[PDB]
Amino acid sequence: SKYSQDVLQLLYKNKPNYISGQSIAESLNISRTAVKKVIDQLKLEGCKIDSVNHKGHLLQQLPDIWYQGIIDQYTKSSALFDFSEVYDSIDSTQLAAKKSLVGNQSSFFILSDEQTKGRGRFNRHWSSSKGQGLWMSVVLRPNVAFSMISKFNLFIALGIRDAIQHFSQDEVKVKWPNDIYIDNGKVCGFLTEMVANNDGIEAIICGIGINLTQQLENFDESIRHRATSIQLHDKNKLDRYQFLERLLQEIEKRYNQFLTLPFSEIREEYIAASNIWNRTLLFTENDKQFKGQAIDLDYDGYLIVRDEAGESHRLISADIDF
Amino acid sequence: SKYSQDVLQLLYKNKPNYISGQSIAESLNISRTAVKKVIDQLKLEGCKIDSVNHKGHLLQQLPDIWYQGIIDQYTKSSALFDFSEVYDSIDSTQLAAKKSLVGNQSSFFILSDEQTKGRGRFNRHWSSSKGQGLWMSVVLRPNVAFSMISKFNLFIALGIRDAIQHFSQDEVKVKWPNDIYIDNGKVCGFLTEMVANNDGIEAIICGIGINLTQQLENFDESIRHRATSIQLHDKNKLDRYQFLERLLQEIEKRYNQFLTLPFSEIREEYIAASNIWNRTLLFTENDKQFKGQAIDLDYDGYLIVRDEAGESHRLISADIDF
Ligand SMILES: Nc1ncnc2c1ncn2[C@@H]1O[C@H](COP(=O)(O)OC(=O)CCCC[C@@H]2SC[C@@H]3NC(=O)N[C@@H]32)[C@@H](O)[C@H]1O
Ligand SMILES: Nc1ncnc2c1ncn2[C@@H]1O[C@H](COP(=O)(O)OC(=O)CCCC[C@@H]2SC[C@@H]3NC(=O)N[C@@H]32)[C@@H](O)[C@H]1O
Repeated sequence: SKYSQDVLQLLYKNKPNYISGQSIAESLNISRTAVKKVIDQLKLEGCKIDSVNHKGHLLQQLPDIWYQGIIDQYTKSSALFDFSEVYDSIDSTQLAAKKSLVGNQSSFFILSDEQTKGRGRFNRHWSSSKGQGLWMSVVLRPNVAFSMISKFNLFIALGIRDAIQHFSQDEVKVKWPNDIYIDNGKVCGFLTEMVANNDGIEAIICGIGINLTQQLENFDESIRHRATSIQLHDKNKLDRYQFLERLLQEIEKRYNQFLTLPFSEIREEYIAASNIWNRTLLFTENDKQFKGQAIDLDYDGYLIVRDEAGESHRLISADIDF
Repeated sequence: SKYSQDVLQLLYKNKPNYISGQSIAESLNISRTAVKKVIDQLKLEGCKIDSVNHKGHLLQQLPDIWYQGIIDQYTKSSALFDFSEVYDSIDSTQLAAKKSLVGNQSSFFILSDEQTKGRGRFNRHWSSSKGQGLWMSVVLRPNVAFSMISKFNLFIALGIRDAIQHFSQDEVKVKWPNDIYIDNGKVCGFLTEMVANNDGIEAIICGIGINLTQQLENFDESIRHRATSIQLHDKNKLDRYQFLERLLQEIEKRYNQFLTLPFSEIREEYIAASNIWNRTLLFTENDKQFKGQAIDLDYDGYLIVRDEAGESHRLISADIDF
């Protein structure tokens, strides 16, 4: 219905209290039976709504679906984001964000339940199943030189890792520059992009894909031995709204640090959060492949690497395989 | 008409020969009187078309209007550009290009007769009068690191300056990093932007605005003492199609050099093409202003400056006033 999101937003706003169907009807200026039909439909999609005679309706639990009405409350109370766009299915939130940022200076995020053309680094396929992960692009407006893109990427990683760690009983680690792991399984990839010129960044677009509720059978093919979801490491049901709220909080925290601190302030905590040390790594550089060991992360965020031939490299980015 | 661009493209294709109305009618599968009406309308907009009984029509001259039908011939025979978009009026070709490049790897350009929201560096107003200049954005796909943006900007300047110089009896000079001058008048501003991440450039967007046919009375306000058009320096009528063709050629030439040569190969020719030397310059850095002298352009394209206090600076970009 036209009014399903409005009814949902009133339910959400009123937690922990019940609201009457009559009160929702007066807010939206619709009949009481139209309100009943909307609530019957929301319950059908998987909202747990407790309805008690003479008292009204309490939203108790939301399904694994993004609702614009609820996300609207997340943005209303945000000091970072002006708005959000929520979709059931789209080609890519990253493409959507790149189009939406043009001609304005808004900060915003895009969420979609599904992507049909999700891409990672190097334009690799990113699997984005309906109702099973968080597929998001975040647009921000830092007043910084374009070379700061690498620094951003280091701060945001810790914010993502912290959010995931809150829901996982297992050790969550960063794999520089762009992956989050739990044990031997990738739970998240994120991709930082920019629109920039010589005078500065016009926008940062951070694409973030986090596996939330896949069982291993849901991972399909042979990323399976290499992939994991938060639910596989959580004894409790993972609630996507609880998670999103925690994630938005850590992103804002880490984004304020990016704006105000040198990377050297964060560098030790980043080292201790990393799973790249004391192991042989496979680097790919265009058509070249070589093995090496990561020996340090310098004060400017460059990986210091000693290859199998004994030669040192100082790398702003790489693609690393375990 | 639906067919005006098609008729125009056939006329253009057939130069220097006349084509009959009957032959245009058979190509487009329309009546002979529909062809006559299209030609009558094109003549009304300012096309000079010579019509002779029994023989047909020759396009002799186009007006100061961009026609998609003609621009289509420029792209068909291009080794650089896959397509173009031509508009009579748009907010900005730069905004249009930023939207159009998303989700593809095409190389292309956008032209508009007018812009209602033309912007330069720092989001300054760029005046874009209907029928008086070339207002263009070019999208290219160099396979390079994001830090190469500054180098691109140095090569393209010489290509623009060369094209303008061909139509001007006066000395055309580059004002680093982003302006082209004839004497004391700015004839052109260009703006290089990119979409990039740590793995490379996804697109370069070069916004190029060249004043073609303004009289001084057309410049309005008090940019007048500081602004000029190519026509004010040309004894001949300036033909925008001739100019565009020359400009596209020099851009491709200079873009191939960017891909294959170090800036040190071009550096002396850039110095000799510049009007910034042996004069006091005003620099603006955020809220700071200072005077200085440009003393050299280094091998990486950095301006070397000695300020009024005697201190040296090495600058990748600046905003300079005379
Ligand atoms: N759902 C998944 N979970 C764990 N691994 C996956 C996966 N789908 C694909 N993979 C594997 O991990 C690699 C991903 O490549 P990279 O390391 O280049 O690239 C990345 O790690 C980052 C992906 C960013 C995805 C988000 S989803 C929201 C936004 N919209 C987009 O379209 N993109 C962003 C693949 O080559 C696969 O082996
Ligand atoms: N038509 C004009 N001719 C000469 N000067 C002008 C002018 N309009 C404005 N100006 C002056 O020059 C300055 C322009 O600022 P900058 O130096 O920051 O910035 C530039 O020099 C570059 C402009 C790029 C314009 C093109 S037109 C096609 C494409 N689409 C766009 O929207 N933009 C690009 C202004 O502050 C004015 O003083």
